[PDB]
Amino acid sequence: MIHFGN
Amino acid sequence: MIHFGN
Amino acid sequence: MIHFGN
Amino acid sequence: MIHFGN
Amino acid sequence: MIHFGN
Amino acid sequence: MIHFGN
Amino acid sequence: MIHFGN
Amino acid sequence: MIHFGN
Amino acid sequence: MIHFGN
Amino acid sequence: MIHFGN
Repeated sequence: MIHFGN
Repeated sequence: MIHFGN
Repeated sequence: MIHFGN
Repeated sequence: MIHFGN
Repeated sequence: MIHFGN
Repeated sequence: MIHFGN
Repeated sequence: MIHFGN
Repeated sequence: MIHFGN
Repeated sequence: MIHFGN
Repeated sequence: MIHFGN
């Protein structure tokens, strides 16, 4: 998983 | 998963 | 999954 | 996991 | 895990 | 750009 | 850019 | 840039 | 940049 | 930069 934000 | 935002 | 937005 | 944000 | 933020 | 392949 | 492959 | 591969 | 591979 | 590999 690459997660940017909320 | 690549997730940008909410 | 590539997800940009909400 | 790479996580930037909240 | 790489975590930047909260 | 989203690029999968070569 | 999101790039998977070569 | 998110790059997976070569 | 997030880079996995070569 | 986050770099995993060579």
